[PDB]
Amino acid sequence: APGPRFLVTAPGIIRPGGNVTIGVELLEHCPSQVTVKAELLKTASNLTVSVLEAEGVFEKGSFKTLTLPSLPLNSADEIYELRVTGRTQDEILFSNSTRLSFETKRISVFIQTDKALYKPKQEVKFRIVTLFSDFKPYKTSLNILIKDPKSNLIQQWLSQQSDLGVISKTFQLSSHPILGDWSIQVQVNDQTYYQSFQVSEYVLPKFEVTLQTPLYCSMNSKHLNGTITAKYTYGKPVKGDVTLTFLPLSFWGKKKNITKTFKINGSANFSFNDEEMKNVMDSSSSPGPVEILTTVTESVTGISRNVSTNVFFKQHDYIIEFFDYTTVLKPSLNFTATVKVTRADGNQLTLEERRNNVVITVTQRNYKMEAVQKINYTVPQSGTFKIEFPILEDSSELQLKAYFLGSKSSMAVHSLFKSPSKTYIQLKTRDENIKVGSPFELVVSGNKRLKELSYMVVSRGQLVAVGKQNSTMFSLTPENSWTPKACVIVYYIEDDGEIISDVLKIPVQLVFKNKIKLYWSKVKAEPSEKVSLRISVTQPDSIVGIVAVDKSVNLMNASNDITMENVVHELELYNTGYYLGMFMNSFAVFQECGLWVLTDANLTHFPETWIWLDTNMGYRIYQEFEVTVPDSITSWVATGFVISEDLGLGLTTTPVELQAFQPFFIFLNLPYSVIRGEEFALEITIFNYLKDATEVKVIIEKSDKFDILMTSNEINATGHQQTLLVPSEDGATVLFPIRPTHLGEIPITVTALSPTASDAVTQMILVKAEGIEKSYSQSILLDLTDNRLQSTLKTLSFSFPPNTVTGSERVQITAIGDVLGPSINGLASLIRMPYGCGEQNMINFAPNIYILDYLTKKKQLTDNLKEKALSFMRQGYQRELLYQREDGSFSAFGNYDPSGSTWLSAFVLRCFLEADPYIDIDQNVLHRTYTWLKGHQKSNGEFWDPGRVIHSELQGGNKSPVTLTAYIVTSLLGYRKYQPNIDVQESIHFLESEFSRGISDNYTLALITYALSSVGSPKAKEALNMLTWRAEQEGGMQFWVSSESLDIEVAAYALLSHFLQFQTSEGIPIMRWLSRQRNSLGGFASTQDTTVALKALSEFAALMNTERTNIQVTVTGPSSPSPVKFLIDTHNRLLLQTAELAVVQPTAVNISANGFGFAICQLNVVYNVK
Ligand SMILES: *[C@@H]1O[C@H](CO)[C@@H](O)[C@H](O)[C@H]1NC(C)=O
Ligand SMILES: *[C@@H]1O[C@H](CO)[C@@H](O)[C@H](O)[C@H]1NC(C)=O
Ligand SMILES: *[C@@H]1O[C@H](CO)[C@@H](O)[C@H](O)[C@H]1NC(C)=O
Ligand SMILES: *[C@@H]1O[C@H](CO)[C@@H](O)[C@H](O)[C@H]1NC(C)=O
Ligand SMILES: *[C@@H]1O[C@H](CO)[C@@H](O)[C@H](O)[C@H]1NC(C)=O
Repeated sequence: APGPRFLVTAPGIIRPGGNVTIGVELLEHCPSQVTVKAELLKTASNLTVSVLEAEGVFEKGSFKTLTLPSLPLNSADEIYELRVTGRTQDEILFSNSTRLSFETKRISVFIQTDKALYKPKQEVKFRIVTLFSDFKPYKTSLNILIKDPKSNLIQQWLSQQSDLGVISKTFQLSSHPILGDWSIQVQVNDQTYYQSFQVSEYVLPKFEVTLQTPLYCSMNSKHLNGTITAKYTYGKPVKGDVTLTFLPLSFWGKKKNITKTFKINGSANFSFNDEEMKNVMDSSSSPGPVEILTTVTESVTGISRNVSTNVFFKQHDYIIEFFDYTTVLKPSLNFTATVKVTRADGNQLTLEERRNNVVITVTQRNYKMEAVQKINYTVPQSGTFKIEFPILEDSSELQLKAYFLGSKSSMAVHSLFKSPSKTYIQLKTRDENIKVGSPFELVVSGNKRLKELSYMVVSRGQLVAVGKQNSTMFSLTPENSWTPKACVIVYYIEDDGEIISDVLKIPVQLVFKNKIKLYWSKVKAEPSEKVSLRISVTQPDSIVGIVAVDKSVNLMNASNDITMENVVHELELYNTGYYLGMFMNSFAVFQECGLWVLTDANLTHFPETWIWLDTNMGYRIYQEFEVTVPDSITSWVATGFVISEDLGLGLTTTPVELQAFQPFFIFLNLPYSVIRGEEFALEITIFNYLKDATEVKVIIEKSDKFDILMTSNEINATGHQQTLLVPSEDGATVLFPIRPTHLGEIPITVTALSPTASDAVTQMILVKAEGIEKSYSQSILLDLTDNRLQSTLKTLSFSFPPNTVTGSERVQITAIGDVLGPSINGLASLIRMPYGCGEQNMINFAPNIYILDYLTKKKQLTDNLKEKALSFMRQGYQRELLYQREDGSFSAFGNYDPSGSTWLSAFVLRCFLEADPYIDIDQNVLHRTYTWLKGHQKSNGEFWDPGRVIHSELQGGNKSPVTLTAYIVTSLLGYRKYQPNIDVQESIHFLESEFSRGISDNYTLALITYALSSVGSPKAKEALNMLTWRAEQEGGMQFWVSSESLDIEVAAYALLSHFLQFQTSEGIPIMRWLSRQRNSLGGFASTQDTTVALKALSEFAALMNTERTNIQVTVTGPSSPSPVKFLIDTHNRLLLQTAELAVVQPTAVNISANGFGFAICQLNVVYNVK
């Protein structure tokens, strides 16, 4: 019979480890039994590999799910197709297949470091937590890699085993590391997960400035008030001078500013009148934010501290906002929204304002006819109130306006979905907070009588629930799989085949069925007191990790710890954006969160860590741990997590606070580092919390490592002690001029004695040497790739200057197995379909082929990217063949242009010379290009370009004829593969004469050096010698100066010249520069330089492409009385192994490598000069 028969829905995505569940519904016109088969196909390269299959039989009137088996996590980005085929017992019913979008996120990985800021020579304690999508533990093998900001692999662990998902590890930082954002990269299966943590020095300011202003402001206010509070670290007020600069941020107009200079004693209040910010609307006209900067300078020290803030300006007396409104119009269905009105200064609204009515105007327009209605509305003390009104069925666009005492606001809805029957259904919820496991209600409202609704719940791009509801009222119980956001899609059919549906996107609060509770023995405890921390876990055989850290981590509001916010962020990262299709309303409401439907029904400050506990409980649901409160006096905060096999993950509901406090103590705001021989100020704050002011004697213990200048009251020891009076419930500061006289970690001990109580604190101070820092670096390549030799000895030496600061010398030696190449994904991003004109084609083509060559010579290929790039440059070769002329010339538009370009001809000639090993290139084309390029040869060997390059970045590359000649010969050098008879000796002599004349520009010199080095001219060695004399080497960083990018091209050509002359060891600093010109932006800027840089790197890889490495590097000599041994193999080839050597003048070492392959050894010397 005619009418609806079936409706099957599926999610549009595919996720490894995600269960592809499809929903099936058969309503009236189906047969008794229908067998639905779901198939997953991996069609790639015309290989329709059917991977996963499922089948299920369903009855009439049954709304059910068919679940495919989970895809394994080892899968990668492949073209995946889902086929659904519903059949009867004797005939087909439907069969269709579609594409599925691939999501790379399959599992959750948390990196939990104890803090986000680390000093040098501190211990980074971290935890790796691997979890399934459903938060069960995930046992797997993984690699951990800790790298410095310069991306040197400084530490690694390989093939670590996750015991119930938790891997607790430590990493000891060096004494003098590279300050910046260190990275922890965890490799699981084939995916990488990152976590950045910063390393820096304290550098404390002695006073801090806080600028209290209202965030929002209006012109009508007479007094725009604000406060500046400059306060010391110990609470004493600061006397000084403040300069206040008020500047509008209207950058279109002038940058005129208001300057106010006056004095401050701790705190000072300022007020602005209306005549000062008039110019803000005279410079430009709605008012935007304005920047207020305060510069506070102390009168006695002159230390200037600058603090900036932004203040928004509002054009109205009050500000009005709307929320809880549907973005799509639903006619004939009461519209509801919520309005909040608040004051311009941000203060609470007055009772007087509550008496005034808000005028709300609604305009429903059929965009023929329109209806404008007004409604009086009230406002509560909080200001939040709901507004409700019906929508006329003919409304096509709604405009809402709110007015209140001159304060205006407005909004509009233009989106509309067309129902031929004019039937709509609104889905709503009353629960403002939805949790997992707690049932929540749901409302459906409709202008017509409703049938038995069918509801389906989707989350994480997976259809997680289905069912049928007979009422217009129903409650649902969310589960863990529903989080973080859930689409509830309700629908029902009509007799004419119309399908009427509605969505509701609800956030779901997550609560774990596994629970952890921490209890302190005492809420308040004295320092150095034994305190028992009790942990309670719901289920035994659980692994727990507890972190107890200072409260300044919460003050930072940015940390690496496993908090509820981090889990929510991971869950929102699990989510994906919706996909656009064929735009029809009944399909669009389904596509709102990516559901693909088939049916017939459509016809017609520095923190410190205390506890890093990690315990694998065996049989106990609770345990106790006796710990010691540190001497630091603070409010420790403890949190933790539990992982169990059955329940999964559980988190502490709240942190637990232990206030380590005593009523009388000592504080030192010591600096991170001081310079020896300098008289620095030591401030000691004696804090007293007794009920009486106390006379306290502060004693500084004498030591040989440092001295105290001013004598003390006693004569037995000079500068030994002072005495002061500390007020009750207050801190008193005392000063001491201390001159260090020793390097390294000096102890400083301070003892406060009073009749009531006493205390003593000992601390470390890192005293460094004075002078100006200097660094020297020398690299050497030990090349045991050749099997003829098996040992290689080198000598690295350096002599310190006579004026070196004694004790400031540090000698490091590092060994590495390979240089740092670009990341594979970063280069893969540059692969693209070459389109546009000939120049755009070449721009989008050349990086692809050069990256392919570099990857081939590095042996890190992936088949899918290989075939993608092969198809891409095959199409690019065809497109360039379309742009090839009859004479072999090439141009952007081919024959449309009047004359081809010899420079572009040489570029494309080099391109096919590079492409010849990868595809078949017609040799007649190559000979045509060769003849056309030879036709431009003059008697003296110089060349000339008749063409013109449209693109400026290619046209702008040193248009002088010398570079043109160098480019054509450096393109023609590769024609020796097919035949070596290339007569360019006259051109080589011309270039030699030009070099003899002396060349000023760096890039011309680089191309010259490459040209004469390729042909083995005798002058090429000398040219390279005066090229590297022009190089600028400072601290193992070699590059070249620019005339005004060009630097990369000169560097790459110099590196290629170095390789061609077998001076491989000298190119290492240039290579490091090439390695440091990619980490800043991923790949390489532009496209002209990427080709030469990747060519140089590929040539380097090819020169020592041995796949096996077993090198042992022994460092001996006067600086190394013990032989320092490094082992380099295929596992730790990238590991920047390091060692420290003793100080001896001259500093010289033998480095003897034995084995097979190649290694790079670098000696670094850091010292200080006077
Ligand atoms: C997928 O389904 C299989 C069997 O139907 C089940 O064992 C597995 O737990 C499911 N996957 C998830 C993530 O729930
Ligand atoms: C699915 O395939 C069937 C069978 O060819 C066809 O009738 C139907 O129009 C297709 N639907 C879509 C959305 O491609
Ligand atoms: C507010 O409603 C009152 C009656 O409750 C009426 O006097 C007043 O005119 C309304 N305000 C406006 C602006 O129409
Ligand atoms: C719709 O809104 C109007 C105005 O607030 C109210 O009078 C009416 O009772 C509401 N009724 C429905 C159907 O929600
Ligand atoms: C290195 O080895 C050579 C081998 O003869 C030896 O003479 C020399 O003293 C060693 N040390 C240095 C610094 O060259």
